[PDB]
Amino acid sequence: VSAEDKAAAERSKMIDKNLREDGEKAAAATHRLLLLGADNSGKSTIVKQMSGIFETKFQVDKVNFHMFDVGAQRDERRKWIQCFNDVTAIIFVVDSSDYNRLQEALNDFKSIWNNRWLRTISVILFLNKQDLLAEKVLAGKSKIEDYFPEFARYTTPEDATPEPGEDPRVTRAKYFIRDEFLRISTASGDGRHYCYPHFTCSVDTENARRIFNDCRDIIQRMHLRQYELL
Amino acid sequence: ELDQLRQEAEQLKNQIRDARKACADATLSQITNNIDPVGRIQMRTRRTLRGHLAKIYAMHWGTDSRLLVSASQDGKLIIWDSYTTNKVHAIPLRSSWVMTCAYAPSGNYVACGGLDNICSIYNLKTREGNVRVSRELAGHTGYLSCCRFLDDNQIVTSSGDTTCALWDIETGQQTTTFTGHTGDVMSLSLAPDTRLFVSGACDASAKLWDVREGMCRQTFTGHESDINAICFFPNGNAFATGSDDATCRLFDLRADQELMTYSHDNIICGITSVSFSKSGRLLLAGYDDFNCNVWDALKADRAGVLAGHDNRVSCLGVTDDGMAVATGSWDSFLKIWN
Amino acid sequence: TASIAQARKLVEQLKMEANIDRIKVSKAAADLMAYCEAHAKEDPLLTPVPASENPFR
Amino acid sequence: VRASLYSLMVLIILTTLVGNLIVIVSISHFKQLHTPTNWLIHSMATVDFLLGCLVMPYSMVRSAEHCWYFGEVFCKIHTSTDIMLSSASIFHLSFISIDRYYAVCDPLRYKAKMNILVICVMIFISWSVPAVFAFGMIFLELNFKGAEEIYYKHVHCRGGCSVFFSKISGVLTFMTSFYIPGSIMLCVYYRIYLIAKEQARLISDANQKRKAVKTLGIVMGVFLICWCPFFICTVMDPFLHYIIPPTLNDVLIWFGYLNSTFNPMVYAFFYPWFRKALKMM
Amino acid sequence: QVQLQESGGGLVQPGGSLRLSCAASGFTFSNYKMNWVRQAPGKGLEWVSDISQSGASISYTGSVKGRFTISRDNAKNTLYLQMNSLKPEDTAVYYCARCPAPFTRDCFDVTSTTYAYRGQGTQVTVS
Ligand SMILES: CCN(CC)C(=O)[C@@H]1C=C2c3cccc4[nH]cc(c34)C[C@H]2N(C)C1
Repeated sequence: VSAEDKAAAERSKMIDKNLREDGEKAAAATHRLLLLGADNSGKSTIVKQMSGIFETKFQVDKVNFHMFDVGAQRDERRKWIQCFNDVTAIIFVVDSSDYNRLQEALNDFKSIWNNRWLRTISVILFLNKQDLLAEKVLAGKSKIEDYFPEFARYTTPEDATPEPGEDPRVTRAKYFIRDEFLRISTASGDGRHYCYPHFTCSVDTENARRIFNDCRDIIQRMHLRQYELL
Repeated sequence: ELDQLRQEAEQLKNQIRDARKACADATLSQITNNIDPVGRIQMRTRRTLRGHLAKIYAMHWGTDSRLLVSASQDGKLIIWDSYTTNKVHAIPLRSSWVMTCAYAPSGNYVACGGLDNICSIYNLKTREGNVRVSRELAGHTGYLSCCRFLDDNQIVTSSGDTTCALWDIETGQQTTTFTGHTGDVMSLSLAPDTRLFVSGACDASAKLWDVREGMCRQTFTGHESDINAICFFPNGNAFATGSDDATCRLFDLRADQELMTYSHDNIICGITSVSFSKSGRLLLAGYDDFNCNVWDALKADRAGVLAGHDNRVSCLGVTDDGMAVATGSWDSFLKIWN
Repeated sequence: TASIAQARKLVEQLKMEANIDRIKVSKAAADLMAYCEAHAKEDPLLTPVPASENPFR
Repeated sequence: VRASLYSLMVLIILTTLVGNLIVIVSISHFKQLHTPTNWLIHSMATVDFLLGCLVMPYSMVRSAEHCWYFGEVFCKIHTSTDIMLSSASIFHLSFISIDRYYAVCDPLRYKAKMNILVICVMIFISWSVPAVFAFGMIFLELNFKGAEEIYYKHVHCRGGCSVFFSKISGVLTFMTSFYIPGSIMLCVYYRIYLIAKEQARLISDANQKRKAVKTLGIVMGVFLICWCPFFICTVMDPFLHYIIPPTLNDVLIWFGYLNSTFNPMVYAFFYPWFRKALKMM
Repeated sequence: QVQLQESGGGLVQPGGSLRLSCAASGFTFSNYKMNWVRQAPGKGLEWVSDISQSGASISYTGSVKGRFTISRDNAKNTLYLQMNSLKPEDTAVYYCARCPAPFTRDCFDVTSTTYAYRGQGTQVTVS
């Protein structure tokens, strides 16, 4: 050996220990999320939370969540979406009132679900703009049946849980959108990931709690599958 | 009107195709049919560099053929010494979404870029002995995919802004901007003389750019799917390209068209990295089906497999002296093969 | 004046690509073969090197 | 017939050694197999390996011959080491069950709660506590305090060197090495089963709009079938005025050894990741 | 070299029937999930229909459900969109676009503004 060789070995050991310590420090109880959606969707206002990629750090119960809103990029997303195949979930945001772009929301979610690298990643679907959707349905100026002919043959699910002071038409419409997304998620779903739907308004503050609970379910199911219990 | 211009462009493409077909005398596959093959090539993992806690997205060998720069999504840019498996450096990256990294030909600088649209250049040889960022090269609209060093002061970056750029490291501005790609430029490789460089994009076309002129010298269109990796031949008169359609394709600059297609029925998984050997006889391609296939660049027949990576292989580089082939996959391990 | 600008830029680039001295594909293949044959001995991967000269024991 | 029983016991100890050695070398060789749970499984396999290389090969000689050939102080050491390593194995089973319980019922704070420090604490307690209780109850005669008088008849009637539990040591050992570790392994492998059943029900019902049983049954049944007969007979041995035959006791202690035989095949070979690691080896 | 030139279209009276045809060159037509997209005047591109590589799967936009029929010819390397019983809103530029990668069930950038793999666009007008 030599003095230079010993110094190199000591430097390597110090670097390795520093890297290991920093990794276990910054990776414990810290989950990363991909906040994805459209401009009309309220993805910038999903979580109440009291230059090429945005960032949002929030915690619920001693668990830190990071959301990466990739906004300063070109509309083509088939390439930089492969960098997010390690997140615990994808915060998909959809504007339920805009039926015009609802179909592109549907097929964007379909592409996210069926992506080769995002197959394991489970989507936490957030159907935002519920106030707008309810106002549209109640007013009746906009018709959902023209933009989705299969709505006529649709009846609200038996196990639906609507708010007591809500209109059956609005409940039927919002659950129709939810079923559309869930059918897309369950048709080709391999069972390694699940879609967790939710109904979000612009004033809801428990979105952090909803994300926490669904990520808890995601990690619990991942652990059960890992241990051969599911 | 625009129909006259469209028709003129169509005639130009037609006559370019006719000229290419006329120049197409005989295929390289026919030329190499006489020579004996390379034979089975077995490469064993001499060294297994561990220390990355997450997926390794890119690497680049040094000119000295000893020090390689590795990048991961954890947020660390670890510089290794393949001879002794010694982490000579470990830079805390500001952005963890780095897609590319490079090592300077002089060995004094290291660059990295990703979804932050910024090429961060790190000064290895500092007076204080600590690594500090030398410049925040901003000016790209999309994510950087592959950046290469011309000198200690000139760097070329391929971004998903459908534009390659030439920067001045001292001034940090756009010395020369290359435009013309319809799709996101995913990788570029520099010619041995550094006068030219080709780039692969998400429009299934690879183009040759003149660094001094700043204009696209010629365009190569033979891919049926997105191009991900590109590397010059040791001549500098040819290059190879990878693509999602699992087909490697070798183009010749002077011939202005492809030569052979390195494809097989079994391979269906896309290509993530392409690199030639020192002599160019071996075309090593890193597929995303968890291993790599060494291709006989002359016979166009597979002549080896580099298996041993658990996850998708993302980067693959060959030393300048051609004494090693360090692969880096998504299983957080960077393996040197020889 | 955007579509016409793109079209004229495209036709100018096509002209600049067309007015080149395209060599024969047989000649290019011969050059590549000659280089591969000439430097076939400086390739440690193609021709395995003894472990004594192999830095990566 | 004795020779045939011996071949069978040789097969048992060989299976113990092979399985546990494979588990320990795999865990210590693959750096991907370096999770805290994997370290706990490695410690379990080390416990079982020592058991099978220290107390099984001589319990085999005792059994089928009913004559301890190796002395008296070595017999005391043998009994002490048997109780320590078996209690250590059962403690390791309980701690792996607790690790699974935390990983399932607290999936977010798992790498935080069950860190390498807590895993090392668990390994240390499952090694030190069993050891100290065992070589104690044996080398300070805490088990003979209840009835050395019965022991006098017992030692003579034993006409050899089998363990003795007067009235309380059998109950204490039963409630220290089996019941308390067993109740914890049943109060977490049943709570988990309820959650793993609910997940398998919601997933199945959502698709329309069982594997947990099998896995928890094998995990909580191998342990039970291998240990509970021996422990219930041993705790009832102070009562019934010691009516158990010695050969039945040998069969029961060998079932206890079969628990350590089957521990690797239940905790490592059963899961796909460790099988993939073995294939890579 | 990858030109998805499409034919057909033009001007038809409302309620008529136009049959768009697409010519695919330079790639294995049986490997890519083909799509049809329209661009209304002064509007973004709107995905119309989608047919799988084998043709077993199929899907349509709700606005054209039952009025458009999509068909592919793997041997002929041609993709068709049977537009019958048209409506005034059908006036748009139709592009024959394929999904970027073969053997994939996802299609990310088909509706992008400057997608690489699409035709120039056959104008369809109804009045
Ligand atoms: C035939 C006589 N021998 C051998 C000397 C025994 O009974 C051993 C004594 C044991 C024993 C006592 C008290 C508490 C315990 N926990 C775990 C065991 C245990 C193991 C158990 N082994 C298996 C048999």
